[PDB]
Amino acid sequence: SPGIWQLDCTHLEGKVILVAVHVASGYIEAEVIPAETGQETAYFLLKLAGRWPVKTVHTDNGSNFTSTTVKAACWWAGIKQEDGIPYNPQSQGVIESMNKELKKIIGQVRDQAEHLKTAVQMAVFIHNHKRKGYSAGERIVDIIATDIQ
Amino acid sequence: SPGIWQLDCTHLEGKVILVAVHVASGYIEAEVIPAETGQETAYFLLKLAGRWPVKTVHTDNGSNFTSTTVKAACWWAGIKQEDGIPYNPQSQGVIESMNKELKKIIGQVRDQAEHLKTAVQMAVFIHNHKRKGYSAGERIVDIIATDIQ
Ligand SMILES: C=CCN(Cc1ccccc1C(=O)NCC1CCCCC1)Cc1ccc2c(c1C(=O)O)OC[C@H](CCC(=O)O)O2
Ligand SMILES: C=CCN(Cc1ccccc1C(=O)NCC1CCCCC1)Cc1ccc2c(c1C(=O)O)OC[C@H](CCC(=O)O)O2
Repeated sequence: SPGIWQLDCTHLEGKVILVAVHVASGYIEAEVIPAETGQETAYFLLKLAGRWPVKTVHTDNGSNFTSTTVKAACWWAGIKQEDGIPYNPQSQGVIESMNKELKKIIGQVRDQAEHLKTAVQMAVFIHNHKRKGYSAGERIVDIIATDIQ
Repeated sequence: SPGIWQLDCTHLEGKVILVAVHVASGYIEAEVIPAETGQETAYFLLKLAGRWPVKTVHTDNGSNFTSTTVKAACWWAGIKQEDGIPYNPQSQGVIESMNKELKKIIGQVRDQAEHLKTAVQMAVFIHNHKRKGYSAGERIVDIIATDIQ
Protein backbone atom coordinates (compact mmCIF):
# COMPACT_ATOMS: atom_id res chain seq x y z
CA SER A 1 0.00 0.00 0.00
CA PRO A 2 2.71 2.66 0.78
CA GLY A 3 4.51 1.77 -2.52
CA ILE A 4 1.52 1.68 -4.93
CA TRP A 5 1.17 4.28 -7.61
CA GLN A 6 -1.32 4.62 -10.50
CA LEU A 7 -0.50 6.28 -13.84
CA ASP A 8 -3.12 8.52 -15.46
CA CYS A 9 -3.13 10.36 -18.79
CA THR A 10 -5.42 13.30 -19.52
CA HIS A 11 -5.60 15.90 -22.34
CA LEU A 12 -5.76 19.68 -22.43
CA GLU A 13 -4.97 22.30 -25.06
CA GLY A 14 -3.96 19.61 -27.56
CA LYS A 15 -1.37 18.34 -25.09
CA VAL A 16 -1.02 15.40 -22.75
CA ILE A 17 -0.80 15.66 -18.97
CA LEU A 18 0.82 12.53 -17.53
CA VAL A 19 -0.09 12.02 -13.84
CA ALA A 20 1.06 9.53 -11.20
CA VAL A 21 -1.16 9.13 -8.13
CA HIS A 22 -0.04 7.62 -4.86
CA VAL A 23 -3.17 5.54 -4.34
CA ALA A 24 -3.30 5.50 -0.53
CA SER A 25 -2.90 9.30 -0.10
CA GLY A 26 -4.16 10.94 -3.34
CA TYR A 27 -0.78 12.74 -3.70
CA ILE A 28 0.20 13.46 -7.29
CA GLU A 29 3.09 14.23 -9.59
CA ALA A 30 2.42 15.38 -13.14
CA GLU A 31 4.12 16.66 -16.31
CA VAL A 32 3.06 18.10 -19.69
CA ILE A 33 4.32 16.07 -22.72
CA PRO A 34 3.55 16.50 -26.47
CA ALA A 35 2.31 12.88 -26.71
CA GLU A 36 2.34 9.84 -24.46
CA THR A 37 5.13 7.64 -25.74
CA GLY A 38 6.96 4.70 -24.12
CA GLN A 39 10.04 6.93 -23.71
CA GLU A 40 8.16 9.80 -22.05
CA THR A 41 6.39 7.37 -19.75
CA ALA A 42 9.68 5.60 -18.93
CA TYR A 43 11.48 8.87 -18.18
CA PHE A 44 8.59 10.06 -15.96
CA LEU A 45 8.72 6.80 -13.93
CA LEU A 46 12.49 7.09 -13.51
CA LYS A 47 12.02 10.62 -12.09
CA LEU A 48 9.21 9.49 -9.81
CA ALA A 49 11.03 6.44 -8.43
CA GLY A 50 14.21 8.49 -7.61
CA ARG A 51 11.97 10.75 -5.52
CA TRP A 52 9.55 8.35 -3.71
CA PRO A 53 9.85 4.68 -2.76
CA VAL A 54 7.85 3.35 -5.77
CA LYS A 55 7.17 -0.43 -5.35
CA THR A 56 4.32 -0.94 -7.81
CA VAL A 57 3.00 0.99 -10.81
CA HIS A 58 -0.41 0.33 -12.30
CA THR A 59 0.06 1.47 -15.89
CA ASP A 60 -2.65 3.67 -17.48
CA ASN A 61 -3.18 1.67 -20.70
CA GLY A 62 -2.11 -1.45 -22.57
CA SER A 63 0.46 0.35 -24.73
CA ASN A 64 2.45 1.49 -21.67
CA PHE A 65 1.97 -1.94 -20.12
CA THR A 66 3.38 -3.51 -23.30
CA SER A 67 6.12 -0.95 -24.00
CA THR A 68 9.67 -2.43 -23.73
CA THR A 69 11.02 1.02 -22.83
CA VAL A 70 8.52 1.29 -19.98
CA LYS A 71 9.46 -2.27 -18.80
CA ALA A 72 13.17 -1.31 -19.02
CA ALA A 73 12.60 1.77 -16.80
CA CYS A 74 10.58 -0.36 -14.32
CA TRP A 75 13.39 -2.89 -14.38
CA TRP A 76 15.99 -0.13 -13.90
CA ALA A 77 14.19 1.53 -10.97
CA GLY A 78 13.10 -1.65 -9.16
CA ILE A 79 9.42 -1.15 -10.01
CA LYS A 80 6.81 -3.91 -10.31
CA GLN A 81 4.93 -2.97 -13.48
CA GLU A 82 1.29 -4.01 -13.27
CA ASP A 83 -1.86 -3.52 -15.38
CA GLY A 84 -4.45 -0.89 -14.38
CA ILE A 85 -7.48 -3.13 -14.66
CA PRO A 86 -10.08 -1.66 -12.28
CA TYR A 87 -11.10 -4.94 -10.57
CA ASN A 88 -12.54 -2.49 -8.08
CA PRO A 89 -14.96 -0.31 -10.12
CA GLN A 90 -14.49 2.66 -7.70
CA SER A 91 -11.00 3.10 -9.32
CA GLN A 92 -12.26 4.54 -12.68
CA GLY A 93 -14.51 6.89 -10.69
CA VAL A 94 -11.69 8.22 -8.47
CA ILE A 95 -9.41 8.90 -11.46
CA GLU A 96 -12.17 10.57 -13.54
CA SER A 97 -12.94 12.82 -10.55
CA MET A 98 -9.24 13.54 -10.08
CA ASN A 99 -8.85 14.54 -13.75
CA LYS A 100 -11.92 16.85 -13.46
CA GLU A 101 -10.58 18.43 -10.23
CA LEU A 102 -7.13 18.95 -11.79
CA LYS A 103 -8.54 20.62 -14.94
CA LYS A 104 -10.69 22.84 -12.71
CA ILE A 105 -7.59 23.98 -10.74
CA ILE A 106 -5.67 24.46 -14.01
CA GLY A 107 -8.51 26.78 -15.22
CA GLN A 108 -8.36 28.79 -11.97
CA VAL A 109 -4.59 29.40 -12.40
CA ARG A 110 -4.51 29.42 -16.19
CA ASP A 111 -4.11 33.21 -16.57
CA GLN A 112 -1.07 33.20 -14.20
CA ALA A 113 1.26 31.57 -16.72
CA GLU A 114 1.84 31.65 -20.48
CA HIS A 115 2.73 27.94 -20.71
CA LEU A 116 0.48 25.03 -19.76
CA LYS A 117 3.26 23.22 -17.93
CA THR A 118 3.55 26.12 -15.44
CA ALA A 119 -0.23 26.01 -14.78
CA VAL A 120 -0.07 22.19 -14.36
CA GLN A 121 2.65 22.54 -11.68
CA MET A 122 0.62 25.25 -9.94
CA ALA A 123 -2.29 22.73 -10.02
CA VAL A 124 -0.08 19.93 -8.57
CA PHE A 125 0.96 22.36 -5.76
CA ILE A 126 -2.64 23.36 -4.88
CA HIS A 127 -3.87 19.73 -5.12
CA ASN A 128 -1.16 18.32 -2.79
CA HIS A 129 -1.49 21.11 -0.21
CA LYS A 130 -5.37 21.10 -0.08
CA ARG A 131 -6.55 20.18 3.41
CA LYS A 132 -9.45 17.72 3.00
CA GLY A 133 -7.92 17.24 8.39
CA TYR A 134 -4.74 16.51 6.43
CA SER A 135 -3.36 17.29 2.97
CA ALA A 136 -2.32 14.63 0.42
CA GLY A 137 1.30 15.82 0.95
CA GLU A 138 0.97 15.14 4.70
CA ARG A 139 -0.70 11.78 4.13
CA ILE A 140 1.99 10.39 1.75
CA VAL A 141 4.81 11.37 4.17
CA ASP A 142 3.02 9.90 7.24
CA ILE A 143 2.14 6.69 5.35
CA ILE A 144 5.70 6.14 4.18
CA ALA A 145 7.37 7.11 7.51
CA THR A 146 5.09 4.65 9.36
CA ASP A 147 6.18 1.98 6.87
CA ILE A 148 9.89 2.76 7.43
CA GLN A 149 9.52 2.44 11.25
CA SER B 1 15.16 22.77 9.33
CA PRO B 2 12.60 20.23 7.91
CA GLY B 3 11.60 22.99 5.41
CA ILE B 4 15.08 24.19 4.35
CA TRP B 5 16.50 23.58 0.92
CA GLN B 6 19.69 24.71 -0.86
CA LEU B 7 19.98 25.34 -4.60
CA ASP B 8 23.17 24.18 -6.33
CA CYS B 9 24.20 24.54 -9.97
CA THR B 10 26.84 22.36 -11.59
CA HIS B 11 28.03 21.83 -15.20
CA LEU B 12 28.59 18.74 -17.37
CA GLU B 13 28.78 18.21 -21.15
CA GLY B 14 28.21 21.91 -21.86
CA LYS B 15 24.96 21.71 -19.92
CA VAL B 16 23.70 22.88 -16.56
CA ILE B 17 22.52 20.55 -13.82
CA LEU B 18 20.30 22.38 -11.34
CA VAL B 19 20.07 20.66 -7.93
CA ALA B 20 18.00 21.29 -4.81
CA VAL B 21 19.29 19.70 -1.59
CA HIS B 22 17.20 19.13 1.51
CA VAL B 23 19.85 20.25 3.98
CA ALA B 24 18.92 18.08 6.99
CA SER B 25 18.73 14.81 5.01
CA GLY B 26 20.98 15.19 1.94
CA TYR B 27 18.01 14.19 -0.29
CA ILE B 28 18.10 15.77 -3.74
CA GLU B 29 16.05 16.70 -6.78
CA ALA B 30 17.81 17.68 -10.02
CA GLU B 31 17.17 18.61 -13.64
CA VAL B 32 19.22 19.34 -16.77
CA ILE B 33 18.66 22.80 -18.37
CA PRO B 34 20.44 24.54 -21.29
CA ALA B 35 21.50 27.43 -19.05
CA GLU B 36 20.56 28.70 -15.62
CA THR B 37 18.05 31.50 -16.11
CA GLY B 38 15.59 33.07 -13.64
CA GLN B 39 12.75 31.35 -15.51
CA GLU B 40 14.31 27.89 -15.33
CA THR B 41 15.09 28.39 -11.64
CA ALA B 42 11.56 29.67 -10.92
CA TYR B 43 9.94 26.73 -12.71
CA PHE B 44 12.21 24.20 -10.87
CA LEU B 45 11.25 25.79 -7.49
CA LEU B 46 7.54 25.60 -8.37
CA LYS B 47 7.91 21.88 -9.14
CA LEU B 48 9.85 21.23 -5.92
CA ALA B 49 7.43 23.09 -3.63
CA GLY B 50 4.38 21.27 -5.08
CA ARG B 51 6.14 18.02 -4.10
CA TRP B 52 7.78 18.74 -0.65
CA PRO B 53 6.87 21.28 2.06
CA VAL B 54 9.49 23.87 1.04
CA LYS B 55 9.75 26.64 3.72
CA THR B 56 13.09 28.23 2.85
CA VAL B 57 15.37 28.16 -0.17
CA HIS B 58 18.95 29.27 -0.05
CA THR B 59 19.56 30.45 -3.62
CA ASP B 60 22.79 29.35 -5.33
CA ASN B 61 23.98 32.75 -6.51
CA GLY B 62 23.23 36.45 -6.48
CA SER B 63 21.53 36.42 -9.86
CA ASN B 64 18.86 33.90 -8.78
CA PHE B 65 18.62 35.78 -5.49
CA THR B 66 18.02 39.02 -7.43
CA SER B 67 15.80 37.58 -10.19
CA THR B 68 12.23 38.95 -10.06
CA THR B 69 10.96 35.73 -11.72
CA VAL B 70 12.59 33.65 -8.99
CA LYS B 71 11.07 35.98 -6.32
CA ALA B 72 7.66 35.66 -8.06
CA ALA B 73 7.87 31.83 -7.91
CA CYS B 74 8.89 31.96 -4.21
CA TRP B 75 6.01 34.33 -3.58
CA TRP B 76 3.62 32.05 -5.52
CA ALA B 77 4.69 28.87 -3.70
CA GLY B 78 5.00 30.38 -0.19
CA ILE B 79 8.81 30.06 -0.07
CA LYS B 80 11.11 32.35 1.94
CA GLN B 81 13.88 33.14 -0.55
CA GLU B 82 17.20 33.56 1.24
CA ASP B 83 20.82 34.05 0.20
CA GLY B 84 23.24 31.13 0.20
CA ILE B 85 26.17 32.80 1.96
CA PRO B 86 28.05 29.98 3.76
CA TYR B 87 28.22 31.78 7.15
CA ASN B 88 29.08 28.20 8.05
CA PRO B 89 32.24 27.32 6.01
CA GLN B 90 31.38 23.58 6.09
CA SER B 91 28.43 24.33 3.69
CA GLN B 92 30.77 25.06 0.71
CA GLY B 93 32.58 21.76 1.34
CA VAL B 94 29.34 19.74 1.69
CA ILE B 95 28.03 21.10 -1.66
CA GLU B 96 31.38 20.62 -3.51
CA SER B 97 31.53 17.01 -2.26
CA MET B 98 27.95 16.41 -3.42
CA ASN B 99 28.70 17.76 -6.89
CA LYS B 100 31.75 15.47 -7.17
CA GLU B 101 29.76 12.42 -5.94
CA LEU B 102 26.88 13.21 -8.34
CA LYS B 103 29.26 13.52 -11.29
CA LYS B 104 30.89 10.21 -10.27
CA ILE B 105 27.46 8.45 -10.30
CA ILE B 106 26.62 10.08 -13.65
CA GLY B 107 29.86 8.59 -15.13
CA GLN B 108 28.99 5.15 -13.67
CA VAL B 109 25.58 5.21 -15.51
CA ARG B 110 26.54 7.40 -18.44
CA ASP B 111 26.51 4.52 -20.98
CA GLN B 112 22.96 3.40 -19.99
CA ALA B 113 21.31 6.43 -21.62
CA GLU B 114 21.84 8.49 -24.80
CA HIS B 115 20.74 11.73 -23.09
CA LEU B 116 22.34 13.43 -20.09
CA LYS B 117 18.97 14.14 -18.43
CA THR B 118 18.33 10.36 -18.20
CA ALA B 119 21.73 9.71 -16.60
CA VAL B 120 21.12 12.60 -14.13
CA GLN B 121 17.78 11.05 -13.05
CA MET B 122 19.49 7.66 -12.63
CA ALA B 123 22.09 9.51 -10.48
CA VAL B 124 19.35 11.19 -8.39
CA PHE B 125 17.78 7.70 -7.88
CA ILE B 126 21.07 6.08 -6.76
CA HIS B 127 21.96 9.05 -4.48
CA ASN B 128 18.60 9.13 -2.64
CA HIS B 129 18.48 5.32 -2.18
CA LYS B 130 22.15 4.93 -0.99
CA ARG B 131 22.33 3.77 2.64
CA LYS B 132 25.02 5.47 4.73
CA GLY B 133 21.98 2.86 8.13
CA TYR B 134 19.32 5.05 6.49
CA SER B 135 19.07 6.48 2.98
CA ALA B 136 18.55 10.22 2.23
CA GLY B 137 15.04 9.31 0.96
CA GLU B 138 14.21 7.63 4.31
CA ARG B 139 15.67 10.57 6.30
CA ILE B 140 13.64 13.27 4.48
CA VAL B 141 10.35 11.36 5.02
CA ASP B 142 11.14 10.70 8.73
CA ILE B 143 12.17 14.33 9.30
CA ILE B 144 9.01 15.74 7.75
CA ALA B 145 6.66 13.14 9.33
CA THR B 146 8.08 13.99 12.79
CA ASP B 147 7.44 17.67 12.04
CA ILE B 148 3.79 17.11 10.97
CA GLN B 149 3.39 15.26 14.29
C1 LIG C 1 8.85 35.89 -16.25
C2 LIG C 1 8.21 35.31 -17.26
C3 LIG C 1 7.55 33.99 -17.15
N1 LIG C 1 6.06 33.91 -16.89
C4 LIG C 1 5.41 35.26 -16.83
C5 LIG C 1 3.92 35.27 -16.88
C6 LIG C 1 3.30 35.17 -18.11
C7 LIG C 1 1.92 35.17 -18.21
C8 LIG C 1 1.15 35.26 -17.08
C9 LIG C 1 1.76 35.36 -15.84
C10 LIG C 1 3.14 35.36 -15.74
C11 LIG C 1 3.76 35.45 -14.39
O1 LIG C 1 4.65 36.26 -14.15
N2 LIG C 1 3.30 34.57 -13.46
C12 LIG C 1 3.82 34.61 -12.11
C13 LIG C 1 4.79 33.48 -11.86
C14 LIG C 1 6.14 33.66 -12.09
C15 LIG C 1 7.02 32.63 -11.87
C16 LIG C 1 6.55 31.41 -11.43
C17 LIG C 1 5.21 31.23 -11.20
C18 LIG C 1 4.32 32.27 -11.41
C19 LIG C 1 5.73 32.87 -15.82
C20 LIG C 1 6.60 31.67 -16.08
C21 LIG C 1 7.75 31.48 -15.32
C22 LIG C 1 8.59 30.39 -15.54
C23 LIG C 1 8.30 29.50 -16.55
C24 LIG C 1 7.16 29.68 -17.32
C25 LIG C 1 6.31 30.77 -17.10
C26 LIG C 1 5.09 30.92 -17.92
O2 LIG C 1 4.69 32.07 -18.24
O3 LIG C 1 4.47 29.85 -18.18
O4 LIG C 1 6.82 28.83 -18.37
C27 LIG C 1 7.57 27.62 -18.33
C28 LIG C 1 9.01 27.95 -18.07
C29 LIG C 1 9.72 26.63 -18.30
C30 LIG C 1 11.17 26.60 -17.89
C31 LIG C 1 11.84 27.43 -18.97
O5 LIG C 1 11.59 27.08 -20.16
O6 LIG C 1 12.59 28.36 -18.57
O7 LIG C 1 9.18 28.45 -16.73
C1 LIG D 1 14.39 3.42 -26.28
C2 LIG D 1 15.29 4.40 -26.32
C3 LIG D 1 15.65 5.23 -25.13
N1 LIG D 1 17.01 5.07 -24.48
C4 LIG D 1 17.77 3.92 -25.05
C5 LIG D 1 19.19 3.74 -24.63
C6 LIG D 1 20.14 4.44 -25.33
C7 LIG D 1 21.48 4.34 -25.02
C8 LIG D 1 21.87 3.52 -23.98
C9 LIG D 1 20.92 2.81 -23.27
C10 LIG D 1 19.57 2.91 -23.58
C11 LIG D 1 18.59 2.13 -22.77
O1 LIG D 1 17.66 1.53 -23.29
N2 LIG D 1 18.75 2.16 -21.40
C12 LIG D 1 17.84 1.44 -20.56
C13 LIG D 1 16.84 2.31 -19.86
C14 LIG D 1 17.10 2.77 -18.59
C15 LIG D 1 16.20 3.58 -17.93
C16 LIG D 1 15.02 3.93 -18.56
C17 LIG D 1 14.75 3.46 -19.82
C18 LIG D 1 15.65 2.66 -20.48
C19 LIG D 1 16.93 5.23 -22.96
C20 LIG D 1 16.05 6.43 -22.71
C21 LIG D 1 14.73 6.24 -22.33
C22 LIG D 1 13.88 7.31 -22.11
C23 LIG D 1 14.36 8.59 -22.29
C24 LIG D 1 15.68 8.80 -22.68
C25 LIG D 1 16.54 7.72 -22.89
C26 LIG D 1 17.96 7.95 -23.28
O2 LIG D 1 18.52 7.23 -24.13
O3 LIG D 1 18.56 8.87 -22.66
O4 LIG D 1 16.21 10.08 -22.89
C27 LIG D 1 15.32 11.11 -22.46
C28 LIG D 1 13.91 10.77 -22.81
C29 LIG D 1 13.09 11.99 -22.43
C30 LIG D 1 11.60 11.78 -22.54
C31 LIG D 1 11.37 11.94 -24.03
O5 LIG D 1 11.84 13.00 -24.52
O6 LIG D 1 10.71 11.00 -24.59
O7 LIG D 1 13.48 9.63 -22.07
